[PDB]
Amino acid sequence: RPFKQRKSLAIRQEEVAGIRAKFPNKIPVVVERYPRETFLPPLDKTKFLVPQELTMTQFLSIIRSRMVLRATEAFYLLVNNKSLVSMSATMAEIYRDYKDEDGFVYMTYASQETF
Repeated sequence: RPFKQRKSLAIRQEEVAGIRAKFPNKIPVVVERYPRETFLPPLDKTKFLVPQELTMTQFLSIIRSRMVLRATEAFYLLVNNKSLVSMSATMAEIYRDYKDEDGFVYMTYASQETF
């Protein structure tokens, strides 16, 4: 039920190819709730097409705005569910350094997580 389970690699790469053509100024991000989260609500969508200049800090607020319940609680946003990245980085910086082989960049949100 993670996105990478629901769609094959070739299907995901084809989706990014169309996104890159139609939305060339945007960064394609897949944001998913950490599968073990008990507090924060799910979002009402998975794919965000965000400006290149938007910061991680700003993006947090966009993700919060898409939660099905308006929870104000802090949460972490983990790139590949494993990299805590600079919160002043832009979405183009994060895409350049952390995009998946499929062409999306993946982030998981959690209110707590142990590695």
